Amino acid sequence: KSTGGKAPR
Amino acid sequence: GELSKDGDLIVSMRILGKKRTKTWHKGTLIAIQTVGPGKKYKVKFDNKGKSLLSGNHIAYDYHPPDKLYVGSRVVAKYKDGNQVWLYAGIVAETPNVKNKLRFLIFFDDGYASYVTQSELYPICRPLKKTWEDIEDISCRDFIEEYVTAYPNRPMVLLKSGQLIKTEAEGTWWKSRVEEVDGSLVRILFLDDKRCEWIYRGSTRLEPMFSMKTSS
Repeated sequence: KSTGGKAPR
Repeated sequence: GELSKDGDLIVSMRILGKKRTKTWHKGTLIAIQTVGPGKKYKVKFDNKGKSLLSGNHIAYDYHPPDKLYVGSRVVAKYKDGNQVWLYAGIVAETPNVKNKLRFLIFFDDGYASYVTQSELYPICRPLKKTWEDIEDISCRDFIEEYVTAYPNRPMVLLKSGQLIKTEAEGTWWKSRVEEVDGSLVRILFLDDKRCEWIYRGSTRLEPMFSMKTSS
Protein backbone atom coordinates (compact mmCIF):
# COMPACT_ATOMS: atom_id res chain seq x y z
CA LYS A 1 0.00 0.00 0.00
CA SER A 2 1.31 3.38 -1.06
CA THR A 3 0.38 5.88 1.69
CA GLY A 4 2.75 8.46 3.15
CA GLY A 5 0.48 9.21 6.04
CA LYS A 6 -0.47 12.53 7.56
CA ALA A 7 2.81 14.03 8.68
CA PRO A 8 6.43 13.77 7.53
CA ARG A 9 8.35 10.71 8.50
CA GLY B 1 -19.31 -14.58 32.72
CA GLU B 2 -21.53 -15.49 29.72
CA LEU B 3 -24.10 -12.98 28.29
CA SER B 4 -26.75 -13.25 25.55
CA LYS B 5 -26.76 -9.51 25.16
CA ASP B 6 -24.95 -6.31 26.04
CA GLY B 7 -27.25 -3.37 25.30
CA ASP B 8 -27.70 -3.48 21.49
CA LEU B 9 -25.13 -6.29 21.05
CA ILE B 10 -27.17 -9.54 20.92
CA VAL B 11 -25.85 -13.05 20.37
CA SER B 12 -26.91 -14.04 16.81
CA MET B 13 -26.60 -10.55 15.26
CA ARG B 14 -24.74 -9.87 12.08
CA ILE B 15 -21.43 -8.06 12.70
CA LEU B 16 -18.07 -7.08 11.23
CA GLY B 17 -14.92 -8.26 13.01
CA LYS B 18 -11.28 -7.30 12.81
CA LYS B 19 -9.00 -10.14 11.74
CA ARG B 20 -5.32 -10.45 12.75
CA THR B 21 -4.55 -9.08 9.21
CA LYS B 22 -6.23 -5.83 10.43
CA THR B 23 -8.85 -6.09 7.68
CA TRP B 24 -12.47 -6.51 8.66
CA HIS B 25 -14.88 -9.27 7.66
CA LYS B 26 -18.55 -10.14 7.89
CA GLY B 27 -19.75 -12.64 10.47
CA THR B 28 -22.09 -13.47 13.29
CA LEU B 29 -21.80 -12.73 17.00
CA ILE B 30 -21.92 -16.16 18.64
CA ALA B 31 -21.01 -15.42 22.28
CA ILE B 32 -20.35 -12.63 24.78
CA GLN B 33 -18.04 -13.31 27.77
CA THR B 34 -16.76 -11.16 30.62
CA VAL B 35 -12.99 -11.80 30.85
CA GLY B 36 -11.08 -9.82 33.47
CA PRO B 37 -11.59 -6.06 32.94
CA GLY B 38 -14.14 -6.22 30.13
CA LYS B 39 -16.29 -8.06 27.70
CA LYS B 40 -15.07 -10.16 24.78
CA TYR B 41 -17.19 -10.90 21.68
CA LYS B 42 -16.86 -14.18 19.86
CA VAL B 43 -17.37 -13.81 16.11
CA LYS B 44 -17.84 -16.60 13.56
CA PHE B 45 -16.80 -15.24 10.20
CA ASP B 46 -18.89 -16.01 7.11
CA ASN B 47 -16.01 -17.12 4.92
CA LYS B 48 -13.48 -18.59 7.40
CA GLY B 49 -12.45 -18.57 11.07
CA LYS B 50 -13.51 -17.45 14.53
CA SER B 51 -12.11 -14.72 16.74
CA LEU B 52 -12.56 -13.49 20.26
CA LEU B 53 -12.59 -9.71 20.06
CA SER B 54 -12.76 -6.64 22.20
CA GLY B 55 -15.70 -4.26 21.61
CA ASN B 56 -13.56 -1.81 19.65
CA HIS B 57 -12.70 -4.60 17.23
CA ILE B 58 -16.28 -5.28 16.12
CA ALA B 59 -18.51 -3.07 14.00
CA TYR B 60 -22.22 -3.01 13.18
CA ASP B 61 -23.27 -4.36 9.75
CA TYR B 62 -25.30 -1.34 8.99
CA HIS B 63 -24.51 2.11 7.76
CA PRO B 64 -24.76 5.04 10.10
CA PRO B 65 -27.98 7.12 10.00
CA ASP B 66 -25.90 12.83 11.41
CA LYS B 67 -25.13 10.02 13.96
CA LEU B 68 -21.42 10.21 13.19
CA TYR B 69 -19.18 13.16 14.08
CA VAL B 70 -15.59 14.25 13.68
CA GLY B 71 -13.63 11.76 15.77
CA SER B 72 -16.04 8.88 15.26
CA ARG B 73 -14.40 5.48 15.15
CA VAL B 74 -15.50 3.62 12.01
CA VAL B 75 -14.73 0.84 9.56
CA ALA B 76 -14.78 2.03 5.95
CA LYS B 77 -14.23 0.94 2.41
CA TYR B 78 -10.51 1.57 1.73
CA LYS B 79 -10.25 1.94 -2.02
CA ASP B 80 -6.85 2.51 -3.51
CA GLY B 81 -6.97 1.95 -7.26
CA ASN B 82 -8.75 -1.37 -8.04
CA GLN B 83 -8.06 -2.89 -4.57
CA VAL B 84 -10.71 -2.64 -1.85
CA TRP B 85 -10.65 -3.65 1.87
CA LEU B 86 -12.68 -2.87 4.94
CA TYR B 87 -10.31 -1.05 7.28
CA ALA B 88 -10.56 1.03 10.48
CA GLY B 89 -10.32 4.80 10.72
CA ILE B 90 -11.60 8.06 12.08
CA VAL B 91 -14.23 10.39 10.67
CA ALA B 92 -12.33 13.62 9.87
CA GLU B 93 -15.17 15.51 8.13
CA THR B 94 -18.91 14.96 7.85
CA PRO B 95 -21.09 15.52 4.77
CA ASN B 96 -21.33 19.10 3.58
CA VAL B 97 -21.52 21.37 0.50
CA LYS B 98 -17.75 21.73 0.00
CA ASN B 99 -17.34 17.83 0.06
CA LYS B 100 -20.36 16.86 -1.96
CA LEU B 101 -21.97 15.10 1.01
CA ARG B 102 -19.20 12.59 1.73
CA PHE B 103 -17.29 11.50 4.84
CA LEU B 104 -13.51 12.17 4.99
CA ILE B 105 -11.82 9.15 6.60
CA PHE B 106 -8.34 9.13 8.10
CA PHE B 107 -7.50 5.41 8.20
CA ASP B 108 -5.35 3.75 10.83
CA ASP B 109 -2.35 3.42 8.48
CA GLY B 110 -2.38 7.09 7.48
CA TYR B 111 -4.45 6.83 4.27
CA ALA B 112 -7.10 9.40 3.51
CA SER B 113 -10.18 9.29 1.31
CA TYR B 114 -13.71 10.43 0.94
CA VAL B 115 -16.39 7.70 1.23
CA THR B 116 -20.16 7.63 0.93
CA GLN B 117 -22.74 6.94 3.67
CA SER B 118 -23.09 3.38 2.39
CA GLU B 119 -19.30 2.71 2.72
CA LEU B 120 -18.81 3.11 6.45
CA TYR B 121 -19.87 1.21 9.54
CA PRO B 122 -19.78 2.34 13.20
CA ILE B 123 -17.47 0.47 15.58
CA CYS B 124 -19.57 -1.04 18.34
CA ARG B 125 -17.69 0.05 21.46
CA PRO B 126 -15.07 2.67 20.61
CA LEU B 127 -12.69 3.91 23.25
CA LYS B 128 -13.73 7.21 24.93
CA LYS B 129 -10.66 8.86 23.40
CA THR B 130 -11.20 7.20 20.01
CA TRP B 131 -7.57 7.37 18.85
CA GLU B 132 -6.18 5.34 21.81
CA ASP B 133 -6.46 2.04 19.89
CA ILE B 134 -4.53 3.27 16.82
CA GLU B 135 -1.38 1.08 16.82
CA ASP B 136 0.85 3.30 14.72
CA ILE B 137 2.11 6.00 17.12
CA SER B 138 2.56 8.67 14.36
CA CYS B 139 -1.07 8.10 13.26
CA ARG B 140 -2.34 8.03 16.80
CA ASP B 141 -0.60 11.30 17.62
CA PHE B 142 -1.84 12.97 14.49
CA ILE B 143 -5.47 12.00 15.11
CA GLU B 144 -5.39 13.13 18.74
CA GLU B 145 -4.09 16.57 17.61
CA TYR B 146 -6.56 16.82 14.76
CA VAL B 147 -9.65 15.82 16.72
CA THR B 148 -8.71 18.00 19.67
CA ALA B 149 -8.10 21.06 17.47
CA TYR B 150 -11.24 20.63 15.39
CA PRO B 151 -12.80 22.77 13.98
CA ASN B 152 -9.58 24.91 13.68
CA ARG B 153 -8.08 23.40 10.51
CA PRO B 154 -5.34 25.43 8.87
CA MET B 155 -5.11 24.44 5.19
CA VAL B 156 -3.26 25.55 2.07
CA LEU B 157 -5.11 26.87 -0.94
CA LEU B 158 -3.73 25.01 -3.95
CA LYS B 159 -4.66 25.17 -7.61
CA SER B 160 -4.41 22.55 -10.42
CA GLY B 161 -1.05 22.92 -12.14
CA GLN B 162 0.71 24.43 -9.12
CA LEU B 163 4.20 23.09 -8.38
CA ILE B 164 5.21 22.37 -4.80
CA LYS B 165 7.48 20.06 -2.81
CA THR B 166 5.68 17.15 -1.12
CA GLU B 167 7.26 14.94 1.49
CA ALA B 168 7.36 11.15 1.29
CA GLU B 169 9.48 8.65 3.16
CA GLY B 170 11.84 11.33 4.57
CA THR B 171 12.54 13.08 1.26
CA TRP B 172 10.98 16.31 -0.15
CA TRP B 173 9.96 15.64 -3.77
CA LYS B 174 9.16 17.90 -6.74
CA SER B 175 5.43 17.51 -7.30
CA ARG B 176 2.39 18.96 -9.05
CA VAL B 177 -1.16 19.59 -7.93
CA GLU B 178 -3.41 17.57 -10.31
CA GLU B 179 -6.84 18.03 -8.73
CA VAL B 180 -8.53 19.54 -5.68
CA ASP B 181 -11.44 17.71 -4.00
CA GLY B 182 -12.72 19.31 -0.85
CA SER B 183 -10.05 19.00 1.86
CA LEU B 184 -7.90 16.68 -0.31
CA VAL B 185 -5.41 17.39 -3.10
CA ARG B 186 -4.19 14.87 -5.71
CA ILE B 187 -0.41 15.26 -5.86
CA LEU B 188 1.63 13.91 -8.78
CA PHE B 189 5.22 13.06 -7.70
CA LEU B 190 7.19 14.20 -10.73
CA ASP B 191 10.30 11.89 -10.50
CA ASP B 192 8.03 8.61 -9.94
CA LYS B 193 4.84 9.73 -11.81
CA ARG B 194 2.59 8.27 -9.02
CA CYS B 195 -0.28 10.17 -7.47
CA GLU B 196 -1.42 10.44 -3.85
CA TRP B 197 -4.44 12.16 -2.29
CA ILE B 198 -3.22 14.28 0.62
CA TYR B 199 -5.07 16.32 3.24
CA ARG B 200 -4.66 20.09 2.52
CA GLY B 201 -3.77 20.62 6.19
CA SER B 202 -0.95 18.05 6.12
CA THR B 203 2.58 19.36 6.76
CA ARG B 204 3.72 16.90 4.02
CA LEU B 205 2.72 19.72 1.68
CA GLU B 206 5.57 22.32 1.61
CA PRO B 207 3.40 25.43 2.00
CA MET B 208 1.74 23.89 5.05
CA PHE B 209 5.11 22.71 6.55
CA SER B 210 6.73 26.09 6.07
CA MET B 211 3.88 27.96 7.69
CA LYS B 212 4.16 25.71 10.85
CA THR B 213 7.99 25.76 11.06
CA SER B 214 7.86 29.64 11.26
CA SER B 215 4.70 29.89 13.39
